[PDB]
Amino acid sequence: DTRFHSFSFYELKNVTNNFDERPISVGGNKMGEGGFGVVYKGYVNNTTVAVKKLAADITTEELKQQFDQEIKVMAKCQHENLVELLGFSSDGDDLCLVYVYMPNGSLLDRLSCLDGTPPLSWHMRCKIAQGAANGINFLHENHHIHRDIKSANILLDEAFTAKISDFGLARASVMTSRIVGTTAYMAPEALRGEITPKSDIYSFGVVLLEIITGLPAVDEHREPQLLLDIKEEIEDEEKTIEDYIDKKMNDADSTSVEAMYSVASQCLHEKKNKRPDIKKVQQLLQEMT
Amino acid sequence: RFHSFSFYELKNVTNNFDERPISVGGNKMGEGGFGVVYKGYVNNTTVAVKKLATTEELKQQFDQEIKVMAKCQHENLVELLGFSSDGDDLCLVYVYMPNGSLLDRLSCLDGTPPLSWHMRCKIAQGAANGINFLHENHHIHRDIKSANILLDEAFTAKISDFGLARASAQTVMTSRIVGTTAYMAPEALRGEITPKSDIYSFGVVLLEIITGLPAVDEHREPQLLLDIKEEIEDEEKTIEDYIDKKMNDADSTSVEAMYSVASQCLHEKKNKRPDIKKVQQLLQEMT
Amino acid sequence: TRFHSFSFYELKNVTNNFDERPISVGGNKMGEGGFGVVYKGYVNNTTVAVKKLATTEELKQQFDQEIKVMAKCQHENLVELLGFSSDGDDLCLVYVYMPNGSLLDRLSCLDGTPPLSWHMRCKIAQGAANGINFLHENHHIHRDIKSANILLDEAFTAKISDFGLARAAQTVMTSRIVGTTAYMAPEALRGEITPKSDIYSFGVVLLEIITGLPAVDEHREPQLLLDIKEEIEDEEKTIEDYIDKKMNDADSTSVEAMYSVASQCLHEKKNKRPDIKKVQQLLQEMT
Amino acid sequence: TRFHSFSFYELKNVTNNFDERPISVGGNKMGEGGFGVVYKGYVNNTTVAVKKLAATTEELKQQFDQEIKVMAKCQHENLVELLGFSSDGDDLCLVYVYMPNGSLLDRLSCLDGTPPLSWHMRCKIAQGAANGINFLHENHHIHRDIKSANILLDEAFTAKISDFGLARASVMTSRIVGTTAYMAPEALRGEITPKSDIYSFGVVLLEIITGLPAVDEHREPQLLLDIKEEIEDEEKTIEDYIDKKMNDADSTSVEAMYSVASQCLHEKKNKRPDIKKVQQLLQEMT
Ligand SMILES: CC(C)(O)[C@H](F)CNC(=O)c1cnc(Nc2ccc3ncsc3c2)cc1NC1CC1
Ligand SMILES: CC(C)(O)[C@H](F)CNC(=O)c1cnc(Nc2ccc3ncsc3c2)cc1NC1CC1
Ligand SMILES: CC(C)(O)[C@H](F)CNC(=O)c1cnc(Nc2ccc3ncsc3c2)cc1NC1CC1
Ligand SMILES: CC(C)(O)[C@H](F)CNC(=O)c1cnc(Nc2ccc3ncsc3c2)cc1NC1CC1
Repeated sequence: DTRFHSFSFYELKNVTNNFDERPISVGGNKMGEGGFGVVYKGYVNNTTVAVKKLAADITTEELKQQFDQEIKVMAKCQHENLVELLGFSSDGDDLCLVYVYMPNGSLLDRLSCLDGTPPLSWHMRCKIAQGAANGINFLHENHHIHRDIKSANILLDEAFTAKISDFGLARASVMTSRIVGTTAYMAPEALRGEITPKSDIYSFGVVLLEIITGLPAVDEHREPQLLLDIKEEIEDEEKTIEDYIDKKMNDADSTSVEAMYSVASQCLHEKKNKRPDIKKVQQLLQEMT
Repeated sequence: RFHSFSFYELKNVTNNFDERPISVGGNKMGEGGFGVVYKGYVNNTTVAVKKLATTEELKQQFDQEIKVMAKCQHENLVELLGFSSDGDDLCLVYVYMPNGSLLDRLSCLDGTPPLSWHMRCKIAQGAANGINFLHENHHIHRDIKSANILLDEAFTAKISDFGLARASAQTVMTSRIVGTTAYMAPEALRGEITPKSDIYSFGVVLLEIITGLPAVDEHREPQLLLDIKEEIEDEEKTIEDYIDKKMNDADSTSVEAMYSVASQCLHEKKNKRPDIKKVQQLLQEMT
Repeated sequence: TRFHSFSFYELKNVTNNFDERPISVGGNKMGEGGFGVVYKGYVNNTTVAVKKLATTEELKQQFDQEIKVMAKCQHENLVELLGFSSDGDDLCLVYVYMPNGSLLDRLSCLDGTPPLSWHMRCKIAQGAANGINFLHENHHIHRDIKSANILLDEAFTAKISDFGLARAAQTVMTSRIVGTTAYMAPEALRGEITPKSDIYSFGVVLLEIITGLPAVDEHREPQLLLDIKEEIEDEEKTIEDYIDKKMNDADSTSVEAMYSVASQCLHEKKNKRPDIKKVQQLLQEMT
Repeated sequence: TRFHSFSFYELKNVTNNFDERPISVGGNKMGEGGFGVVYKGYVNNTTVAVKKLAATTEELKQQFDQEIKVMAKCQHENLVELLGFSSDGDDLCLVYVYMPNGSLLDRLSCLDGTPPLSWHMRCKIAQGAANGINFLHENHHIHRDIKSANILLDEAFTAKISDFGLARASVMTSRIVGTTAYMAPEALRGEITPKSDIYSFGVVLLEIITGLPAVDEHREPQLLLDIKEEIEDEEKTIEDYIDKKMNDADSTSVEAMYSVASQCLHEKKNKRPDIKKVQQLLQEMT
């Protein structure tokens, strides 16, 4: 149970060029953002870092609870397929969290080639899935449910080692009055209010589909708007997985693409008890390669 | 002017026209409605063989491609090396373009890295100079689109496909309406033939370059890239909202100067459109 | 007697009959020393490391010493013994599989692993220090501290390994001199047995961590990493000139605080060296 | 070909007044040679590399004019691109596109903690560097400074030949130039020939195979060229020198690459293969 560096908000304002909203590509500090905050590049003592400045559709005590949950899970869980918390800032109404800098950002941005990054090869997306399943396994082994498994939450280091991130919504492995997560990846029972490690498997199934097709889980200007719909089109023989494979690759083979699609379709069983456990998903991805 | 090849030579150099994609291990590199392009090797030289597939209409396009290629030679126009006319198998042999088409490079087909804003400007400028030479030599392309803008070893834009080219320099009509709907000018869709229609098709190409989106996508809202121009005109969206996210060097000043050229080109009214010398001047002023 | 008793034929099955091919080449061999070869194995869903040991009564004494020390000492920075196999002349030891192998191989990026960062190196060093402390607190002298013997788990937690040479601490002598020359204290090369020698070997490990260079390299000038300490002491070089270039997060303040600990550990005169609790305090003050 | 004419005061702004701190720390310095220091910069939203030339003054001016003249003629995907330059006063600057993966030298050594290149990537890099040198020899130019530090790598690890200040139109010289560790025997005594470039590329193939730089002061032997002699005299094999920092290397294509390198490193300049033959062999290897 690790202790983290306690930073003062002014130090984090200095290291992030006063939280420059300009993108890092242009010359600024902003690298990404979610509903709970904005991620900035920083330099703490020759160490390149990522500072997540938390900001408000949630309450102030709710955002504080997520900040305390992120810190509590980080203290417990340490793995190579889990991102590392370096420190934090809690002075005043400015909650900041400091992480190691991921040279390749998120799987979402790498699948979409954001900022002009080269398209991931099939072989690389295969290792990224294996890493993220090894990560999701350590969490489940240590009795934790992520509650927000998505490609934006899977980060890639210098070697492209998948490190799953965002533990503000994590639960100790029931129902809830505040339904949270990203609709495009959430399990049917999770959309109701159920909390179960089976929902994490479902969200990962949508992630395997994103990896295969290069398409994000939800696209407003796309037909169909949900990547899950494409699974129904394949099941009803209306389309095949070969028709959806990302054209931005040249090393994808049918045998391994259909083995990965098999894992994804098992993960996307609408009935929670029909889905495989994270150890079975991890076994299938290792057997695929 | 061009090497006369026999059909048997091209069947050997293209592995008997292997339909498998070059990425898999075959020869097929691309294809249109008039034929399929195959990779070939003619004595250590990599070449591209287009095997054409009305009968007399396809023969007229083969003769037009050769006739325009003999006349027009420019740095931004692709080079014809030879041809094969023996039998009912029409083949055309061109230099191998190491970077394929602008369409495939904007979509990163086969995993190629995304083009940067800087290269996208060089490509637009080159394609404008290429259209300019054609219009100067009294020719109307009639099929300007990103699939027809090829990229060499240095990413030099080289206009291709002159089977549909016409001799300019007023406005005439036709019974056989040809081209690609997603890029075609309103008057071209009606049957008019004018170099002004080429300017319109190039406006759609500048939009493809800015957004990374193909002119038509069945599974997209809106299905036509032209529709996005209307959304911007009616203040419903901006060009900044459509700029290709797969590039890190694009800036507002040059993206709005390129969008200005595209908006001028995309005039539904042909005589309001700029001439290719004015489009060429504007793209040069942008950089 | 607190570990799982395995039969030699179970371990033959779990290690693909002790496949000598490297794991990178599709086999089971992961590493090896002078006392045996380490193989990857699977005991159900748990990945394990089986060390197949290869004087006969001397090798048996090391097998019994490893098991006896492991039974007594249990710490987070000490590697865990799962089981063993003593049936016949085949002595096997089973441990938890360290996903990141040894500190030696990670500093050299063996098999293409990404270079360790200064932040990871700092935790590794503190962990190795915390591990040695538990051993010295429980009155044990490792006698073989080196980077090959510092293993790294799924989180890069340093786990000290190889206790076959461990002794039950005061200054005694031996007629059988054991250890690795490149790390051994002057008195330990002479036959002395003292926990002060372990501090010296750890000083060489701190130098390996700082520079990325192994303690001895035949094809290097100087062949001994210890020589580099003399060059720094005589102002002929600085520690900044030796810092591993395969890191981007190394800072002078911490690198000189770690070098200070290493310099204190590398005293030729054993009684001038700090105790493991003082080394542990200094590495805990560095960060 | 015309490049953008920058003023020295303009490039000073884009490079944070030529910050000597390394980019890893938070500064602008990315690398440096004997003829100048490379700085990261931003020209609009374009990330650039500004090479500020520094010491022979008329010799340094001749190299600046030679770099620009060759860049004007030669444009290829495996050749680095000149964006602009600054010649006002005694401060010659050259502006290029920013290479996200720096140089082949720094990637083979994992400078700044980059992951080791895999055998598959090392192969594509060798092929790219062969095609780039092929375009140069096709356009009648001799690089005269082929080395891994001068082979740059973009976002996709596309290799690009850089540094054309020493380039010649395809004789002897009174000013002998280049890097000793890669230079052909004839090049060390003034001869100027495109076969010397093939020799320097042979040393580059050896760097790619072993992960070792051509010259290391703190290494035995200090010259990578010596290791070729040890292999020729059966004293060592290429398997004994293959970079341990890769897990995807196989003996068959590693000995095929060593064959190309051994052919390039010939005693007799006329016995070495032409760049089209080297390019053919590197394509047959994969
Ligand atoms: C390719 C490119 C632009 O160089 C690279 F992507 C830049 N690096 C990053 O974008 C990028 C770098 N480091 C990150 N670190 C990090 C680690 C853990 C964590 N947990 C919660 S927030 C968070 C952030 C995230 C990044 N991107 C994420 C999208 C925000
Ligand atoms: C990136 C990659 C795969 O190496 C490269 F893209 C392969 N090259 C090509 O695809 C590709 C290569 N050469 C081409 N040459 C060419 C030149 C003129 C011409 N006029 C009419 S057809 C035609 C074809 C076209 C290519 N692609 C176009 C689709 C046909
Ligand atoms: C990076 C990569 C290839 O995943 C990693 F290197 C694999 N891990 C291992 O090789 C590796 C994995 N587990 C080990 N476990 C272990 C635990 C205790 C112990 N006590 C005496 S021997 C011994 C071995 C050692 C490893 N390597 C050591 C060299 C033998
Ligand atoms: C991996 C890391 C640190 O991100 C990357 F390496 C940073 N980029 C660069 O270092 C780096 C980036 N761009 C470069 N561009 C470039 C292009 C052509 C050219 N012709 C003469 S000098 C010169 C420089 C060189 C770089 N590095 C070379 C050592 C100077």
